[PDB]
Amino acid sequence: FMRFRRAFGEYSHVVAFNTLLFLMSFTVLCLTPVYSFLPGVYSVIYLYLT
Amino acid sequence: FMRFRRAFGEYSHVVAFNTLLFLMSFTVLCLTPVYSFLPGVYSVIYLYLT
Repeated sequence: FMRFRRAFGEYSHVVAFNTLLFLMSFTVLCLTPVYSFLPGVYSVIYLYLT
Repeated sequence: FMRFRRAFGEYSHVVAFNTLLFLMSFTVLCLTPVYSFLPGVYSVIYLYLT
């Protein structure tokens, strides 16, 4: 993490959060066609969390 | 963008807008031969925006 903060300057805070959100959404999308509940409730959870 | 901000010192802000306006004017000049409306209205909009 110390090595990571050396690059990307001030924008590392934005980059890390964007990557984390993309990775969180990717797992849900990959797990979508087994539990059909996820596309509905996950959108509400994301809206509340944002 | 971080790499660009590493160089050019304080004048990166001046360089960026100067390049963007030049690109916009180049696009407008390229669209001139078919759309004859552009030279007047675009100049007026540019004067308003400046």
